[PDB]
Amino acid sequence: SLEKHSWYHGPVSRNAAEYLLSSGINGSFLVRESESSPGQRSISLRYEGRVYHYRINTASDGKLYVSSESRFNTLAELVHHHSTVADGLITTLHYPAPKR
Amino acid sequence: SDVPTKLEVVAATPTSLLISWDAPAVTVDYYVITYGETGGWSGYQEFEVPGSKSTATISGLSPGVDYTITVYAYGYPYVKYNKSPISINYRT
Repeated sequence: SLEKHSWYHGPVSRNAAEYLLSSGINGSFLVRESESSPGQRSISLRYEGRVYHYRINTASDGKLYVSSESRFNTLAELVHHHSTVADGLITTLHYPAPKR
Repeated sequence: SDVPTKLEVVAATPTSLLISWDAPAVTVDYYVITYGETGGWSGYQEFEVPGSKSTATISGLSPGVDYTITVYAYGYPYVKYNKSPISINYRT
């Protein structure tokens, strides 16, 4: 049911994510899963004409985070939070990349 | 699932496009339109359209080229509402 989020693109490489963000603006982003390692996810985010990539970390107690101070029970909660405040990211997560 | 909706090429020549879209009910501050050659990893251009408008003209295009055209409602709550910006491809 992750796939039902507009921002969740499933398995996508780092370089393919950059292609999917070529058409983006500041705050264009997507969440991707590794094509090599199941369950390992990243956020790719466009800002000032450059793409930045952030590992989604899993803490020892299962919480998810991109920034250590801000940990979440679910990936959707993490994305909703960082859509409002950058909190370690270079900018906020505002515009889900169209899926291709 | 997209905002805006019904992004269409209304009229075209080999070097220009008139595009239209259907605005969301919620007032939009302005729109940002990007366009670039499909498959390009860079090169894309961008411009702004007032939030009261729902058409734009894209000029200075190359004949025969497939463009990816995307319209963003700037500041619209895409993540909260689970929507995405709308995109189409159009050749020439």
